[PDB]
Amino acid sequence: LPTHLYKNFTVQELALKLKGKNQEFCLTAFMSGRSLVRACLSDAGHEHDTWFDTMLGFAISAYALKSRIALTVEDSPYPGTPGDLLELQICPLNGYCE
Amino acid sequence: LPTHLYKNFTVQELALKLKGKNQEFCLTAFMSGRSLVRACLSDAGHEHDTWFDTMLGFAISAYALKSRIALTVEDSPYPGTPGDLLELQICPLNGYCE
Amino acid sequence: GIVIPPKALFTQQGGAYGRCPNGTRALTVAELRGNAELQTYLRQITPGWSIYGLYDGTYLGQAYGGIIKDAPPGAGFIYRETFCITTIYKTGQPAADHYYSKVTATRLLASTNSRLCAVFVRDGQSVIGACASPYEGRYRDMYDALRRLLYMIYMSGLAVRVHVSKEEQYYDYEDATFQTYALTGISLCNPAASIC
Amino acid sequence: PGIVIPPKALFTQQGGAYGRCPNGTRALTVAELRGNAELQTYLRQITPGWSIYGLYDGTYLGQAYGGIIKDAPPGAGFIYRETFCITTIYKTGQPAADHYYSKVTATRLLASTNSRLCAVFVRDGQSVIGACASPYEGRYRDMYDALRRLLYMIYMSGLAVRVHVSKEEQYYDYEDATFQTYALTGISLCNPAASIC
Amino acid sequence: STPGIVIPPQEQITQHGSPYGRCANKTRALTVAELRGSGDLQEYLRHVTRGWSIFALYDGTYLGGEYGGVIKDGTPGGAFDLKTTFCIMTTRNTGQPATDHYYSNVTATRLLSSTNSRLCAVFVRSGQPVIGACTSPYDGKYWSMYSRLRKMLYLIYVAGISVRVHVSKEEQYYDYEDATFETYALTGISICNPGSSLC
Amino acid sequence: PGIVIPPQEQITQHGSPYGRCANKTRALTVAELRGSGDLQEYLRHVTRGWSIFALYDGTYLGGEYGGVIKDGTPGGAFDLKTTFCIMTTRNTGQPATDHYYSNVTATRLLSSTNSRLCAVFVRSGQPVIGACTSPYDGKYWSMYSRLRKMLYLIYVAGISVRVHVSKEEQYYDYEDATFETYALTGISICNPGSSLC
Amino acid sequence: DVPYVLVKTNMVVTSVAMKPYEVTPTRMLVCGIAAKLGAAASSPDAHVPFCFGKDLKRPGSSPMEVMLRAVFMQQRPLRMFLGPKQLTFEGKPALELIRMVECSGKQDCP
Amino acid sequence: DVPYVLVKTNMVVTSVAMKPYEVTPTRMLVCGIAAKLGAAASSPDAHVPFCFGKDLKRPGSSPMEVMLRAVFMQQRPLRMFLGPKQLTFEGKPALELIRMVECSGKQDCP
Amino acid sequence: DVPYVLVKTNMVVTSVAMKPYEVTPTRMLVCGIAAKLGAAASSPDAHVPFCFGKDLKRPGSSPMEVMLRAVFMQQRPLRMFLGPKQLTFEGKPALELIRMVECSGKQDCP
Amino acid sequence: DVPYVLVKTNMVVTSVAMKPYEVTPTRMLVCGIAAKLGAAASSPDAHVPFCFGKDLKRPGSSPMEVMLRAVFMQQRPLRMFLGPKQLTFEGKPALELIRMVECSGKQDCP
Amino acid sequence: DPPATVYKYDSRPPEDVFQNGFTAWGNNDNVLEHLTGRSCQVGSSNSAFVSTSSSRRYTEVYLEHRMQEAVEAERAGRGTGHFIGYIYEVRADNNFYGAASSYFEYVDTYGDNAGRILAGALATYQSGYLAHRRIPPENIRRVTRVYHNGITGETTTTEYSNARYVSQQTRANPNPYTSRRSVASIVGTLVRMAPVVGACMARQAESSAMVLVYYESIAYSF
Amino acid sequence: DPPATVYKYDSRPPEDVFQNGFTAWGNNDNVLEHLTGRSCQVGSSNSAFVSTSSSRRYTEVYLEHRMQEAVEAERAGRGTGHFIGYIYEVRADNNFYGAASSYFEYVDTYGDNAGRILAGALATYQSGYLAHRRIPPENIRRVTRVYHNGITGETTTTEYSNARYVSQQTRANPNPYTSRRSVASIVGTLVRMAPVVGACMARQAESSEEAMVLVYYESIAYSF
Repeated sequence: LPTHLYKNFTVQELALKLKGKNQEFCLTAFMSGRSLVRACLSDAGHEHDTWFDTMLGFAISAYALKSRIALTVEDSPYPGTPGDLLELQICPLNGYCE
Repeated sequence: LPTHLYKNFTVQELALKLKGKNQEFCLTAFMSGRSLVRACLSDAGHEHDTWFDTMLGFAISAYALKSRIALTVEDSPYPGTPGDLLELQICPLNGYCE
Repeated sequence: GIVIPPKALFTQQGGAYGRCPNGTRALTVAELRGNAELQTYLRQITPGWSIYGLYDGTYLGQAYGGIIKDAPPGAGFIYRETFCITTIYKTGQPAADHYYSKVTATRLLASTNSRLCAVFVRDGQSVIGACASPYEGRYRDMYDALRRLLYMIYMSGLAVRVHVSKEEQYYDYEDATFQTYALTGISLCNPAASIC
Repeated sequence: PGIVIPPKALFTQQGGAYGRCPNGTRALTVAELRGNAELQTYLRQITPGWSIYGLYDGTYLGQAYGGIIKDAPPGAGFIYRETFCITTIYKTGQPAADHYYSKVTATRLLASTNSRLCAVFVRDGQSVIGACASPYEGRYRDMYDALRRLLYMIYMSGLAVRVHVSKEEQYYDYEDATFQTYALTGISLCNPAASIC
Repeated sequence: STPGIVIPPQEQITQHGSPYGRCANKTRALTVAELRGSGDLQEYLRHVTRGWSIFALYDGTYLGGEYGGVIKDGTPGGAFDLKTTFCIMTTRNTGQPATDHYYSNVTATRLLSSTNSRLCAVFVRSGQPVIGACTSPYDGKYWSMYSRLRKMLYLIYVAGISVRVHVSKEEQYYDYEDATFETYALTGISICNPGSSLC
Repeated sequence: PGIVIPPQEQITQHGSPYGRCANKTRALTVAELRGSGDLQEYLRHVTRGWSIFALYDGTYLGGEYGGVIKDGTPGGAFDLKTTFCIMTTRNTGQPATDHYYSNVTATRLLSSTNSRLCAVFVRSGQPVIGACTSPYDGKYWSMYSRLRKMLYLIYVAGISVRVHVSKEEQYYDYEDATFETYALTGISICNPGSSLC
Repeated sequence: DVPYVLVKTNMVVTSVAMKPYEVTPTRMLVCGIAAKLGAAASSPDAHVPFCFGKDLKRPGSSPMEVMLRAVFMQQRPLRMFLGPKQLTFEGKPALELIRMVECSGKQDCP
Repeated sequence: DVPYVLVKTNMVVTSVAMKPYEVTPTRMLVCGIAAKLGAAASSPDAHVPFCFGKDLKRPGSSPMEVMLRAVFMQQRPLRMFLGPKQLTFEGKPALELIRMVECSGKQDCP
Repeated sequence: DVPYVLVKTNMVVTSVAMKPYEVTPTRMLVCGIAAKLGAAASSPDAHVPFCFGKDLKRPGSSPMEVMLRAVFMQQRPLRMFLGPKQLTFEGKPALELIRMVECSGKQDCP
Repeated sequence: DVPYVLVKTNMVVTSVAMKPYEVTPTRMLVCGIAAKLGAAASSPDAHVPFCFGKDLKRPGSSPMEVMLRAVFMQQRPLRMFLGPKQLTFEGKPALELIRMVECSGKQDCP
Repeated sequence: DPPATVYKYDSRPPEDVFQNGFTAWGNNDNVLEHLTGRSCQVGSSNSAFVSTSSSRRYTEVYLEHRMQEAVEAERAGRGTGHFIGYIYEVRADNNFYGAASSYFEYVDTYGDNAGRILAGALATYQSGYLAHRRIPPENIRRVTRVYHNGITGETTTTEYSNARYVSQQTRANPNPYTSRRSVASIVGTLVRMAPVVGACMARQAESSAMVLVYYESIAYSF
Repeated sequence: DPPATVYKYDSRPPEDVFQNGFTAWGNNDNVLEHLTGRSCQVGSSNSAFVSTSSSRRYTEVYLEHRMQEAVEAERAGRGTGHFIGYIYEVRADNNFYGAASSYFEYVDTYGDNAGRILAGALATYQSGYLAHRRIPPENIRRVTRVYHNGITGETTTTEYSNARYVSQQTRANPNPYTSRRSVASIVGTLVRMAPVVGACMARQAESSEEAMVLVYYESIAYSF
């Protein structure tokens, strides 16, 4: 369950696909000279929560705005697999998160 | 019940009307030096017969052809009332009955 | 060449003194002479010294040697038995529609409790014969209507396209050089509307 | 020049605690209270002696002081226990007839917890009318999810529209408003060729 | 359009209209002039019609519902492509007595016929309609008279014979569109001399 | 170039009046009928009388006419009594395997009453594949609310993507299509050679 | 009655008539006068009275009625099959017309 | 069939016909050709084929049959209500005549 | 209503709208104005009013709503299937949009 | 928790965020950073963290979410009603945004 | 091809015809009015045409029936039984126009409602040819005199040639006769019955009342 | 009535503008390409127009938000917090054409599918006026220099008049600017966010004395 915080990265990739039975949206956060941060959100199980739809809309908005972002990523129980996106922040437009 | 045979008369009048409940057709036979011969035929007892329809069609044909006719009229039990038409003959076209 | 009525049409019990029963008419000498099969049947059924009547002749018995002798119309009607043929024949042909264009209705035929017939002519030559009756046939219900149009075209002389069914062949016209079938329809010629 | 006065009946019985007016209500203003003679009369009979009440842009002194409406900067009077709140929704009882305003632009947004999304429709730099929509209450509450998408777009683009309202419900969300506020029923983007605006 | 025409009463309209501009047998399409001349029908239609629905009339249209009830001019069958056509029943039992009504020196003109319904003629005098009279084998009190009347009517029509026509006012017919004459049940035709007892 | 012919089982059992094919169905075209021997033979077998039927851009003279297909105009024969309609959905029976198409842009949108949102994915100005999404029907109905957001974004901004489809359901929404159309299962805005693609 | 069926050729229907049938009320008689073309006025063939039965129970016109009307209107020469039965017409006997065929030419009608 | 009822004005019946009805044996077809006055010979309105049903179970002439014979004989201009149903006449389609009214003048027949 | 479905090609959505549905309270109308490219300003095709239903019981945006927003923003020529039903928009009638497809070229939008 | 509701004027939403709600799983937090226009970087009003609850059981966007997105995109000055309740955002406390109204001018926003 | 020879039945003897010829009743050259028989009625005879037939059989048939009528009249005690009929053999020229051809041209010019179906049917059946205004004695070639004694049934057929006849290689006009639209009221086609013969054909042969009926009223049975 | 006075926000000081004026990037006089911002992109800047606004409030609002960005950058440790913005008061003549007027004329000439709804919405909202090729120093009347210290929150506003200015009774062109149909591929209307400002209006003010983030207006106009 260890979570990691990332600041002033940009959304380079955004994908919405099927991962077996469940639906999954994944994003790639980029910062010059840093390794890419891959964070996913899955609708597993999932109980009636707008959480998946709300976070997807916010991630699309962050991609469409070409703005810098701040994100909290919980480590995946499986190594190599991208982490779970818990929090997402759109940094000041034309600016940076402090 | 006395019947009279008239020869070489022409159909001057032809009428089809209702006589109370029953349907009736009447004709007027004309000859220059003679009095008009009025004869009528009724559907009265011919509700299951085709007698009325056959005779009417023949009288219309005799009128349409403008030909001379021969007719057997049975006297009416009431004076002044037209007689009963029993027989009708269309004389030779452009000619006379002998 | 005249139309020969098939052997099967020959009435088993012929007409009494020229009065062929309703639906039958007196056989002719030319029709009997043209049917070899009927002449063969006639020799086996006709007894010794018997003389039979025909429309335009007489038939002599087997003691004479089966002689078909000519006579004027109705002369042979003086004898007890007259040779009659059933005017209706079930051909067994398909019920398909057959038509003849630019034909005029002429030469009418009518007999007691039977058919109203007409001969359809083109360029002074007989093309086909057509009959209708309210008493018998497949198209018997159509008679009441067809007779009204047939009367009109006969009266006017208007060129028509006659429609027939070869399902029933008629032998009402004696010594006919034309085939006679059941009347199914009449259509007045209209060259502008592609009719005749 | 003249501001909209909220009717006496809207005054919340148990007001907001330290500026926190309950959901569906907002703090009453000095200009709105000064414009309502009937509310001032009610206030004098309910207010006990030596009691101080809060307003959005002021304070109200008790009956012992003589019912004084004293001005203050926004939220200064929120330091006191009881704040004067007014219910933002009013059932006018007017006919449900359609009322429209042509060549108007959506400006000055308003939003509150478990209550309406409002906009001020402007023409030639002047406020024409106010229109609100909510998924929580009102007759046209089912229409909110759709109307908010078009309202957001016209607000973002600044596109001139014909705004449709129902005067069946009057809203008092905007404090000291020089415009009337009603329920949003429809929006139609101006098309002069199609006889719209 | 033209006033003074016979207006079929409100009870003649069918409960439901007709598709393909094909009014059911024993019924015909209502006209512009008939609807315009009928306050009863106009009020009935305004009451029952809903939406932006345009209905077909014989020679025009009826813009009902949200349109207000506007009657527009057209052409014969020019709006039969519409979903619904307004139809009126041609038969009406008047309740009037079986008394004899006659019209002298009349000629049969302008014939009318339709599927499973009456044969009609317009009886005229001095080039103007006097009365309309109809005969049918399918319906009416005088159905048995048809086979007889049709022979007399055909004869007088083709030869242009001046007659005395007899009608029964027990049944009124609305077969003719925009009729400047009333139409009743034909009961007799008389080819007679003036003042004759045969008339 | 050749067009996709909807198989015989797509034709509805009864035609449609007013040129209004029922929801989830659309009008059969001239080119589709001409390219289908199965439909032409089916129609010759079931059609009777001197009946002329409407197609999207022409007519089918059936019954006693022989089965003649005549050219027309879009909806030019919708005034006829019966219009030939084909069902847009077809359960292929094919496995749920992932099928993808790289460097494609969403173009030529399609939508209809109670049915699906469709797009034509192109590369080098030529159609590659058609993909559809819907909340009303199909195995992937739950994906619609999500896929519509991605599709709207990539469509308006003209974003080159890798599209994912399921061949379990084939659609015939597009008339005279020079491409096959399947169920949309994924949209990826990714870098070349990425695991996210 | 007459002993056998008579075949009269080149006959034109000069007059037509309708009258009731004495023995049967459900039937009537369609009568007429036939005349041989070119025959002498004194000859009996110049005036041949004929009748045929009509069923009043059956509606419509029989084939004989239809032909009679047409041949009378157009004065067409016929081959008439008359007798053996004799019916009453104008108080005098009239031969029963059982069959009639229109003349085609000199061959069938000499 | 045709989608809706056609109203053809100033039509003169040029030809009449009779034929059997294919689908029903207890009924027949009374057919004909109608022509619009003043119309071009090339125009389809110059020869409009039409048909109407006749009940063979019922004896006599129907109102449509009686009118047809009269208007054909006298060449009277008509208002014909044709369709939507199409029947077969001379191997080609013909519109069903459901109603016909004789022309009064230029008002009803323009 | 209009008798049959109209197919209007090369149509650009010039304006969009939202309004309630009079007959059903559980539904609403998504309306707009479409204009034919190259058409005269006087022509009725230069400002075609249209509407389509939206279920208020169901949350989210329907396929027709999503396409309308995209094609309106990008001014894309369309092939619209309008009618037969007519709805009310700005007090005047508007054809029901049942289906819409974006134009590919001259072949599907002439 | 702060003792009373704060009214901050001429505030611009500089950053927006989304995070889960610790005490309730059926709810989430829509957070952000508000800054007073022209205020000194050292001043506490230059950095005002705020949060508001969002019901995850209800589908769609709440009036506060819709306004927040619009006022953040367009950098519109606001009158923010913050507190008394305090929520967690980026490990630090954030005032609860209960109401927000856009600035009309210098009168309402001095 | 148009016929070079036309025939005409008449009661007039050759001593009158071979010297005078055939002259029309008036100057009414209306095609419909003649073919309807309206311009050939008693007290309305103003027709500009002389009725002839290209078919000799048609004129022979009419003579045959007029002969039978004389026998019928004798049996009715209205005549002697004696009959004399004449069939004139006439050479046709460009003054002779086809009756059927002239009728169909009139209908093609003034519309279908301007004619009568039976008027056209009759013109074709009669094989009629209309000679305008006059048939000169130079055109009449031969005559067939048919005498009949109704009492004995003896028929005497004698041929007579015309000395005034001019031999020419002329035939009937190949083009139809054209006239203005009829303004007169025409009810139907007037015909003489037994057999059906046109009013003009029958009345012109008659010489010192004839029963004329509308063909339309008898074409269909009642 | 056309405006006699137009305003322009810029980073360039008056000792530069009052002597050099404003010169357009190139000779691309295409109306649509400028209003969609295509002719104002980095490495694609060839527009023949100089963006100005008839509304001073619009230029004031943009300056105010550019000032707030400098404060935001300081808080993020990416700048000093200091900001200097200039609002130039320019006298308009027949060389100044209405942006909205020029756009709607282009759409009326080449059809609805030849334009973008948001490009027209933006031009109206910006109250834009396009000066063709150059704004000479003789037209530039005054300047409002706005200095801000992000650390103290002190705002200094100083006015400066131009000596090279020539006074005339002229106003903007009442007729729209007309150009040929755009053959270039235009996806959407390029805008700078927070607040939404046209690409040309924002890029022309920017001067090097971190690349500008431009997005399509169409992709953000509706919420996701």
